[PDB]
Amino acid sequence: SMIYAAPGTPGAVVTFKPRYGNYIGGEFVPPVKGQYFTNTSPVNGQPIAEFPRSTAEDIDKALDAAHAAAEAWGRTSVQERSNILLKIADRIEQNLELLAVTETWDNGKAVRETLNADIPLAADHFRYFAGCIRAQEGSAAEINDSTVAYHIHEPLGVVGQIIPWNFPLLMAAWKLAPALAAGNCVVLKPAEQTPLGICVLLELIGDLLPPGVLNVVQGFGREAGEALATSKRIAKIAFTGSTPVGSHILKCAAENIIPSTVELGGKSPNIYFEDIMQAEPAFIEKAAEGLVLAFFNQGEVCTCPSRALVQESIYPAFMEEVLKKVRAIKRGDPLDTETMVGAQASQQQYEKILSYLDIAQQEGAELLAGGSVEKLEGNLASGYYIQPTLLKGHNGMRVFQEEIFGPVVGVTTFKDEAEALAIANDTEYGLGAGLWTRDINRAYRMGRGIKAGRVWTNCYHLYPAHAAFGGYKKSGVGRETHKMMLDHYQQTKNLLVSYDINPLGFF
Amino acid sequence: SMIYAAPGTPGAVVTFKPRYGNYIGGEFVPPVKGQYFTNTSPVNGQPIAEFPRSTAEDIDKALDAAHAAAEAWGRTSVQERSNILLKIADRIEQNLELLAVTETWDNGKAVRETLNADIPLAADHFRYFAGCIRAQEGSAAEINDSTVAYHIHEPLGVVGQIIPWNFPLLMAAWKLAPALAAGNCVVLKPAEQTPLGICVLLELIGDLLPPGVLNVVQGFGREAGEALATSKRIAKIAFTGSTPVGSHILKCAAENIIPSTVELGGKSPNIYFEDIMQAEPAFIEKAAEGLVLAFFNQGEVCTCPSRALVQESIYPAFMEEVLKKVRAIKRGDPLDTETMVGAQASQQQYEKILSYLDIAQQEGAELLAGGSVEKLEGNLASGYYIQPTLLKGHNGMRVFQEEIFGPVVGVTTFKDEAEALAIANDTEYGLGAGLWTRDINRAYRMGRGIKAGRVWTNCYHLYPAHAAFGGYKKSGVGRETHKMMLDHYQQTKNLLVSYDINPLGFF
Repeated sequence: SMIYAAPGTPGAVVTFKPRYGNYIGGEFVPPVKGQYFTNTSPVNGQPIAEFPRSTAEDIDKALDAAHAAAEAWGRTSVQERSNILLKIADRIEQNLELLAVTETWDNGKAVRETLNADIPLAADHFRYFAGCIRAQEGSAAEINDSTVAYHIHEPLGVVGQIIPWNFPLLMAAWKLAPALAAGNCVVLKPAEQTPLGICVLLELIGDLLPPGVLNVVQGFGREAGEALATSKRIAKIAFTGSTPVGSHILKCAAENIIPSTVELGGKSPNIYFEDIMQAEPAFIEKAAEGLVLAFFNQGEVCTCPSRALVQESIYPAFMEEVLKKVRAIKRGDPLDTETMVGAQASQQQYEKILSYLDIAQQEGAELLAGGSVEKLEGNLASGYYIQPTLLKGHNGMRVFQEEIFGPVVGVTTFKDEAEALAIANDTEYGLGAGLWTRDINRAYRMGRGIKAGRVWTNCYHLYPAHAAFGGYKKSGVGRETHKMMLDHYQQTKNLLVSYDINPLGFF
Repeated sequence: SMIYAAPGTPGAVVTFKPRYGNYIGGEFVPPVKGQYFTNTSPVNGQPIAEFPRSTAEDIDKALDAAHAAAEAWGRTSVQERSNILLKIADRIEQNLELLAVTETWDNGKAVRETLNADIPLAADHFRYFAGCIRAQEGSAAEINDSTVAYHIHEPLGVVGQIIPWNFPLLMAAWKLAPALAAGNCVVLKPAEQTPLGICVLLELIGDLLPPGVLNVVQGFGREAGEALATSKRIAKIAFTGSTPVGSHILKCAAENIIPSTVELGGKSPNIYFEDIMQAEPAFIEKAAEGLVLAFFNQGEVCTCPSRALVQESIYPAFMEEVLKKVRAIKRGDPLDTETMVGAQASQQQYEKILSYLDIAQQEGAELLAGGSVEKLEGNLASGYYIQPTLLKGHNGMRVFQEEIFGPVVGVTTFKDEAEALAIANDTEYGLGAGLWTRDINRAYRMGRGIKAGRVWTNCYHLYPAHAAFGGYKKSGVGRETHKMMLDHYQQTKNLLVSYDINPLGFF
């Protein structure tokens, strides 16, 4: 351990400003209408700072800033843009404790996740895409002796990006790094629940970017987010969040015939076949861990393994390993590295999950662990903490069908491979899934039989760069965290060149 | 010279059936409601045959067939699917004369276009995509010693495709070849203006595919096309046609969160710099051809170069070579190989273009050639023929801005390169462009300066496989005629496999 002092107290690593503006054209400026909202820490509900309640007039200032710099930025050489993303990565590493403490206070999640996952993965994402842009190549092929097709990657120009609250800085990196590597200017709209981290990041890296290349407008999704999603001045929209707003985003994109990438929600089935109980005892632990991992980021993960599928024959013996670890979760101060499960992100998310616990009970869901509030002492009492919940039921329940987006896992049993496949795909989502078995053939079949974008095999919650992350079905369109991302933030210009100086006989 | 006899006459290569059904589950079937519309030849206005006026009940029957065959088809090995497409291509070559005459009779375009471009290019698309599926590879990268990322291309399953009338069979190949190569079953809705070609193609090639793999539903866009475009049972929609309907496809696709690709319309600028007048006499002539090439397929091409941009200094001398060819256009029987410009596709198309000529005169657009009907003798009088029109005006006119989709070219002058590029990009479209210059550096600048998906340089109207074809701006989303499409007809399955046992210390 290490127990970081609360921000702005003696020994604190960071003290936040009382008021933050938007970042437009290389500067922090007030909103046009001078309107502000108050943000609060979910760790304890105490005030943090105010941030602009920006209106459509602020989007257009950033769009003016982005467009002015678009021509020069898209022209900056591959080497130079890459080096800039390398400089951003270093800046992220150098301030690991400051960034993680800011994220944890803003988001509420345990600090040990921000130190070991969010911030290091964020730095690497800039490292990864700076690297991939040096290797990217267009194509040149001979159609014949006198006809050559050339394909040249070109940036789209100005792109709108809206990121959610459950990984504010890491979701920013998921989108800023490839779009910037591709030579685009960005208008970025952070979640009104978690605006603080991006501001602190911009204070650290702003000088590394040309003016107007990265503009960040704070505000609300139905104000700033709406003005951004319908902007006729963006060449592409990108959105991560809840399915109803995504469906709308794709409609906003449809009206203007612009590319769109949307990553939405999921109901991830975590599948444990019977042979795992016959593996080494250490493997058994990793699998039981892989189920408790559903409480990672307090279950506020779009690929949260919120559906546990365990084969009947091993269910009695396996859950006994799972429950040993569920009871071992240390709760408490999120700035305490020992705390394994932090606060829910907001009061709205906290209340939404509590309504879902009650809904589980009316459908006969048997409570196996948790199921209510966790009343932590001290300043924590005003925070938003819920107990890790393990529920046993059947896939046809509402709690097995709808994304809760909290530390709640449904458990059910299955008989054979075919039914395991049937329960896994009997969802409208298809973002993630877990699969635990040692039969090489079973691992492959289920791996391809499941209709999910990612199948973690004998692990869970690994989000490395260089692995495509995206949804089937209603889970979304497009892939992230992989070099294929670059094709989403660029268009292919085909130069079809004839070197013959005579006509083709049509005249 | 050679004059193919009209279908059903002595010596004709083809005699059409009086009534055709849909093709579903390996059979030709009537519509459920037994309702038919009459198809007529645009060469002469005379009836051809009756075709199903299919309703949503016909859309859903074919979707029932596609899903039944979806699992077995998607599992067929790369080798087997490839070989099947090679046999389809051969079947098209073996019947080159028969199908091309069908195209000409159904669509109206000159036979020499169906013989020398459309039909061979369709055959090559199947040869091309059979080839690209043999080369396709997923990815395999080690994230570390015990973490390996796999990406596996997987077919989307059942896909809807809707094609227009201006290249009935060739647009069929543009969509059928990659989707079938990718392992999808297809429900295809052809333009009710040109239903005949698909049927004749299916009578020749249907047997090569398992029942329910290729299903074609004939009907009207707002009836059958609507039922298909809004189907909950397709994993992707694919559509080529008019821009307002494209946005709607993108709306309906948004409703169900499915990937979408749309080719839309264009107003393609053909730019002629002054140095061409200093090249060899053969180059000059090829350039004059490239402007007259706008009358290819009667100007009924989404990338038709209907906007000619000529540098002021050479305008008088260049246009006289261009005018030399415009006057030399042979007209007559579309089945006459010597006939260079055929009939418009429909009566609505014939009158829609005439409405734009009326508008052109009232806007001060100066007539340099054509401008009225093409009054052909014999039975051709009941056909739909319009004169090749060269108009002089300025880019701000309506005829220079809006898609006419006919044998109409606007001609304008410019002073310098900067003005040439500015006029080139003063359009809402971005499908195609032409560029004529011998300065290697000027060719590159404008080549990347134009905001169109394709810039033909010192050529025009080459549509080879292995060259990306797709739109900027309101011209569309996605690319065609290139192997990069396969990712539009497949989904990436990421298997993230850990080979380390024991737990990772979390939870």
